[PDB]
Amino acid sequence: TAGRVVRITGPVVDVEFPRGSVPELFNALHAEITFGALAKTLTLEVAQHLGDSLVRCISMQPTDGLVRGVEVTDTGASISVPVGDGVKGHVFNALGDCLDDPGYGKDF
Amino acid sequence: LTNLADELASVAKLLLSETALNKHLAEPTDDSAPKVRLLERLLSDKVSATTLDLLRTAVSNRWSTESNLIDAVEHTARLALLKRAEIEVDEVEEQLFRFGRVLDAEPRLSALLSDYTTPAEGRVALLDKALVNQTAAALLSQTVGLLRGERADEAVIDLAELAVSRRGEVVAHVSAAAELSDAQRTRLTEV
Amino acid sequence: XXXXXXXXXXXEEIGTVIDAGDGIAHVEGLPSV
Amino acid sequence: XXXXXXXXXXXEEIGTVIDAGDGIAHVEGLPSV
Repeated sequence: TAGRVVRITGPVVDVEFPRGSVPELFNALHAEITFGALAKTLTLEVAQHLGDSLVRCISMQPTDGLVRGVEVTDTGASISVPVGDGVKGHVFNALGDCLDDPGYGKDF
Repeated sequence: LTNLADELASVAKLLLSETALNKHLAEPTDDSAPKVRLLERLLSDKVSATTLDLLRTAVSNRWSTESNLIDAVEHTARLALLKRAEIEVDEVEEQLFRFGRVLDAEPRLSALLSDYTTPAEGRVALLDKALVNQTAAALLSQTVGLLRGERADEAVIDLAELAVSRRGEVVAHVSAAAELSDAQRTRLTEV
Repeated sequence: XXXXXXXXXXXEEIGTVIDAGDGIAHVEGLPSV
Repeated sequence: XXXXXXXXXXXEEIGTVIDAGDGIAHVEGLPSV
């Protein structure tokens, strides 16, 4: 199952879910964006509940290139980052992707 | 006419039952093909052909407010039932208006007329037991069933005004110390 | 027949949460508290 | 049956100016924007 998008304005996005499908606070949501020159993967963190199966949330990527009606998938989990001894001597972003190597830090 | 009115009452009750359908059907759209497809896919074989076509025409037509569309069905049912009763108009209208006046006279009954989250048909049974023209009683029961948090005195006043407006005559309230003569009353009507 | 109709008409608590957020929630359904 | 309704609702081009003025405007439909 999944929800849809109703309004877009700035970085805040409100989404809709069917009955018995709203998740809890501090959860990770994924959305797919497509275009000829701007294709990415939006990651969103649930902010608050508006009722009527509507939840308002924030995204950590620019919202340019978006279109209404796109379904949004849910991982049912909060934000997480790998940890370990190999983290030392490496550079990571907010999502924890190794800036030094694209494929680094995806197994711990 | 009676079967069509019953079908319209059923469709109004089911549409009022759920808020999601009412919210979505009111979206201001130039197109209606998905709307008519949804109507066909959702219990379209439980209604007569003429009533279904009227409903489809209503759905196709744009409406400023959803509650306007909802009340349009009730108004259409009321006018259709009134025309069926007409098809004796003066006697029926006088009976209905005097019934409304006599029920408005009692303030205890007006207090008990408040129906919110009350049983759907128990209140109707109580009201009809408390109280005739078959058409008048049927219209009264229809009004009782369709109300939601509204003044029943205003409802019956509006219904009587609509009924008298169906004909070309215009209502007028006359206050006098005592009843006027029949010749006097006819001369007054002529004036 | 009005008072009679009235007498004829005359003849376990829990609520539901509708919305929440920021440490404040809305709940409805309690008659008298 | 509600899911089916939603799915059915989910399924060149011309727009229409709903309201315009003061350098701003509103347009209906055209969900491919």
